[PDB]
Amino acid sequence: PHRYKPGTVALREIRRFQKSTELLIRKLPFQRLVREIAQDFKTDLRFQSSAIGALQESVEAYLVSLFEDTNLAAIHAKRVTIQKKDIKLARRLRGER
Amino acid sequence: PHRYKPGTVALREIRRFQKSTELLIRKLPFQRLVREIAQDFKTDLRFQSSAIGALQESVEAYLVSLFEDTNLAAIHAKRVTIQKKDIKLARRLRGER
Amino acid sequence: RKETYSSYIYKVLKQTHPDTGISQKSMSILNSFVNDIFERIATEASKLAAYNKKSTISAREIQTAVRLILPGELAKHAVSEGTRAVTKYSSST
Amino acid sequence: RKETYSSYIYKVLKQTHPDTGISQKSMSILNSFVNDIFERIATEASKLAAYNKKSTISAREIQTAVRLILPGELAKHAVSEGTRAVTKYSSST
Amino acid sequence: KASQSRSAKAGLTFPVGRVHRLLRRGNYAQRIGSGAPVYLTAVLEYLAAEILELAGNAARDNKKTRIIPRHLQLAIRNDDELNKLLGNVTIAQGGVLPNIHQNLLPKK
Amino acid sequence: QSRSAKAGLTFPVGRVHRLLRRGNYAQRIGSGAPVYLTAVLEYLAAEILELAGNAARDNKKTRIIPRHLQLAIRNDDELNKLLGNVTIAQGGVLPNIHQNLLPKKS
Amino acid sequence: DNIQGITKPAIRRLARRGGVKRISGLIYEETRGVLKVFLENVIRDAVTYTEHAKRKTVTAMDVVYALKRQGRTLYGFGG
Amino acid sequence: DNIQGITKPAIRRLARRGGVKRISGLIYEETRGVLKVFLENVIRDAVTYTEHAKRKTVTAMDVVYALKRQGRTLYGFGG
DNA sequence: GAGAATCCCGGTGCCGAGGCCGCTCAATTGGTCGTAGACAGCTCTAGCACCGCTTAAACGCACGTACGCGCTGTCCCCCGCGTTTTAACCGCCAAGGGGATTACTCCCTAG
DNA sequence: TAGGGAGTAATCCCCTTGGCGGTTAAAACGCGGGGGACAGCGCGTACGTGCGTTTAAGCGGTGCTAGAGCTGTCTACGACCAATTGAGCGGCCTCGGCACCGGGATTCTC
Repeated sequence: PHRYKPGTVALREIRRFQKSTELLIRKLPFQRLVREIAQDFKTDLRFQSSAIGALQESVEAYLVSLFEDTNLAAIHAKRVTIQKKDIKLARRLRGER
Repeated sequence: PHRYKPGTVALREIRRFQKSTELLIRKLPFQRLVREIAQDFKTDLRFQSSAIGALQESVEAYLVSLFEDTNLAAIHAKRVTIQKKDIKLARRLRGER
Repeated sequence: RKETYSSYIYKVLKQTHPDTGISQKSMSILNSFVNDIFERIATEASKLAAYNKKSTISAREIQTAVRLILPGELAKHAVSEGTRAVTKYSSST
Repeated sequence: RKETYSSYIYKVLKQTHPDTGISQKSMSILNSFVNDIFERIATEASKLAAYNKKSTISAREIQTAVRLILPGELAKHAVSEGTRAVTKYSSST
Repeated sequence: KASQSRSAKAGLTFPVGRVHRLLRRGNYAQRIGSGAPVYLTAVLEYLAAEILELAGNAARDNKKTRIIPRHLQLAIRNDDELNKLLGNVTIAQGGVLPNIHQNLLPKK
Repeated sequence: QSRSAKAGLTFPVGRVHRLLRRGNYAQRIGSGAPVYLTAVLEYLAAEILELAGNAARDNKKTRIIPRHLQLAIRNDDELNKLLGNVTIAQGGVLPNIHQNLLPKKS
Repeated sequence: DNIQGITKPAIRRLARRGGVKRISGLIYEETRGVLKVFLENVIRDAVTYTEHAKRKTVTAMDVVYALKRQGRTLYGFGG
Repeated sequence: DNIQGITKPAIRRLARRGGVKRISGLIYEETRGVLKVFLENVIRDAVTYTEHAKRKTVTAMDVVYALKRQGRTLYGFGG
């Protein structure tokens, strides 16, 4: 049959996800995560769905900004693949230690 | 015929200037610079003496804060020497554009 | 009772685009936006009026605040629109 | 005729260190640290009092404010110190 | 004897007296001048008009009659001064711009 | 009888009450709130003075210099987190040398 | 399985929204730790706002003020 | 010629404050490029502050007020 | 093994950091009144829990090819250093221009 | 309807803008040599690609009750006002901590 170059259908998937605006994290594991992390500070705590939504959009926006900064720091480092030392450099030069 | 290796006296004077805390910029050319950048907006400007020292402390602190980050960027770039892309990478990761 | 800027925002887009609908989410985005500029301008003006040892907030205080907060191009358009509106309001004679 | 805080911080210094002296630039630095954390804590108290629809500032909004603005060990230590002061004043009414 | 509001006296469609009410019981100063709510009303009206103009041609560029926050997000971040104003704010359901760095393309 | 002495604190509760009242933050202002604010200001001033005092006693001098204040403000992680957005005049920077920039071997 | 409740292609989805090309395998638990350390700072402020309000439920406004605290303010749910 | 007021050994003085063994010779013109902008951004928000006070001299109080507006509240000279 | 280059120990004005008294406003005490937070009490939205069908997404094993990384060889440009030379800085005198402040007015903003 | 807050203005005195001059750290400039960044080439494996195989997200539907939210009423905390006493600002006065200078011990570098 006919195949594709590794690194070409990746660009199609990148442009598909960047034209898209849909949410990329599943709702129920995220709600379990925020309830298990809110159990540490105060028990018997209920939640509202728009609060979970605001938390979710905040975290994916911060993750997208961090991933763009890591990509920029990695292509500064004469490479293509991102590694954890670029994550540490981006967090160190972003202020959050 | 005693010649030092390049960079040893650099590290030694680095140690003395880590001990030292005085101002490193000449005062009167800095006054000339702030007057010549201030005449563009309203002529016949008077200047207090303490404000120029506050400005000098501000630019020295901002130099130190940016220079530490570009040092970390150049260390991360597998080099001993800084360059222009280290500077705009530090300004990009700090968020100063 | 709850307050929104929905009708005023509505007529604002009706002068510029008559055949244009609006989303409720977009209306909430716009309401949060105008409220944020309002609280920023108000705290800048109150802080400046406290800094000049004055107990009155006037038009020149928010004039300096608009010069301070907004970038220069949108700043002089904003103060131009404000000056024509204020001089039109002050002609009650 | 400006007011300064020099006598109180000098008394605190001589309470903790009976030999160490201070300079005027250090005096201005710590006075500006005091006025800085004062305006930050009071601005947060005003904003939080506006959030809960109340016109009265008490110790409760400021203990919430020191819980959220300070790091942890300073927050619990300041809560303990201020609650001790509150019970000492209310006992000595 | 009956006369209309201050907004059409200033020729504005945003509420002047409501801005004055929010300024007076917003607890910013103990005395509020007369011309300040008119100036603030004009400034916020102009900013809303400019934002809705940008959302307008952003939505005509997608061939639609309604405003989605995709259009608001685009009209914010393709303009540089609104980029400088709204740098630290995140918009609800906005996404990102289509961008790719030059060396990451299949240059050959 | 002074309210600071009735609270056991050394800071002017009346001054901070006047500064809170005449500063346009709320219509009404409590009575124990300036006392409590006086207490937390006294505690923070005492902790900062204690750290600066130890930093002065380690460096053989008996006078507080802003370099000692910067040394006492940067060696504590909590105070670095609180005051990371400030700059001390003539304070200096902590001495640090990277191991890659350190030359030779062993 | 709560900390790793975020599945393996989800960090990939957030990565290609961030415009990366090649992803390493050791980033995933580190991004999980970064996520949990951001979430720890956010919801601590959120539940302090919650117990000040004499409530045991976290509704829509004390979270948007919580992200309004550190300069990461989000629009739309301010009412 | 007055724009050459900051001098190359003073840039070396700032460079040996940061702790770097080797400094390339084209950093010195880059360091001026990041300076004439940045202090400019306090001159945009100082003298207009001065212009609001009917004031034709800048002093020690309005400059630290401008830095507090920018985000670098500084200690030492009042305010 | 030698040599710059430091850390260390002792003598010197000094000048800027501790008392001190004079005293002038600002914190303290008391009283009165009008409302705002506290508490009780009430009506219904909405959040938690659970069952079940559908299925699209996710896990896992398999392999194949770039791409990260190890080594290398070379221009070459920063680096340490001697020599001019140029403006920075300290001591100082003199002006005058602009900030602080006192003081009465009246309008316009609070109610 | 009231009253007090900008506002105008004049006066004093303080600092700061120019102008000296000498001298002196200190920048500018040219020069030899040595590691560093430069491109280039090979070794292998880690990431992407794929189909089989779960699985547990999603819809959606229902059942129940905590708890948000609103209303009523109350009284005690706090704004406001007048008299007062003391304490913290300031001007002035006096001296020892620290920088500065000089000269010998001591540690890296070559």
